[PDB]
Amino acid sequence: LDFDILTNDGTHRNMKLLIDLKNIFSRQLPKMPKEYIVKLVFDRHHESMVILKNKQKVIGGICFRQYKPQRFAEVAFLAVTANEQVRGYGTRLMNKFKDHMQKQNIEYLLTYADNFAIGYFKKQGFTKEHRMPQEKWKGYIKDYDGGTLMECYIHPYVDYGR
Amino acid sequence: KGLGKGGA
Ligand SMILES: CC(C)(COP(=O)(O)OP(=O)(O)OC[C@H]1O[C@@H](n2cnc3c(N)ncnc32)[C@H](O)[C@@H]1OP(=O)(O)O)[C@H](O)C(=O)NCCC(=O)NCCS
Repeated sequence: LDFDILTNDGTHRNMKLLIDLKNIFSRQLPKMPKEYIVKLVFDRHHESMVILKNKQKVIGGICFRQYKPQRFAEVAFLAVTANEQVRGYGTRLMNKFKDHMQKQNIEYLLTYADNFAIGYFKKQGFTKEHRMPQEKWKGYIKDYDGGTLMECYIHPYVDYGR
Repeated sequence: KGLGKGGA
């Protein structure tokens, strides 16, 4: 069981892993246009951290986009394959992600949430009330009136997972 | 992160 950053380097190996992850995303996010998931996952700005089982099988992951100069990143997609849910993987992934973000000098995590989703990120430490100056993400992260923008502060020396 | 309830 590994949580590795999956590089989109045009190799058969990584490409396959990214595709498997993309398929888990669409199967688990039915309201999301599959081609839209494809677009983001493989674009120049996004990165993915995968939950790798037996160093070959993808069972989950999180797609995100860092805004390095601004020191914040947006979570695009998060998911664990159906037959592997409710085993603590999703929470362990999020913790590995925060630790990686802390190491990447990222100060805040932002993500849009709807319905149930909101409850999930609240349990993952995200809040509706932001402490990050609005004008900081304005212009970088699209402002949708239809979704709840949530944020998680990444303190420089709090221990998240490992 | 499009979500419509469910999600186990
Ligand atoms: C978690 C996924 C993110 C991988 O996770 P695998 O709260 O925590 O009860 P890991 O129902 O087990 O859990 C952290 C806990 O929050 C639960 N839960 C999931 N969404 C929740 C929400 N919106 N509000 C409250 N609880 C929620 C988790 O399932 C899990 O169970 P527990 O609370 O008894 O431990 C999962 O189903 C998945 O792929 N879901 C669909 C995709 C999705 O909605 N992704 C995020 C939006 S892009």
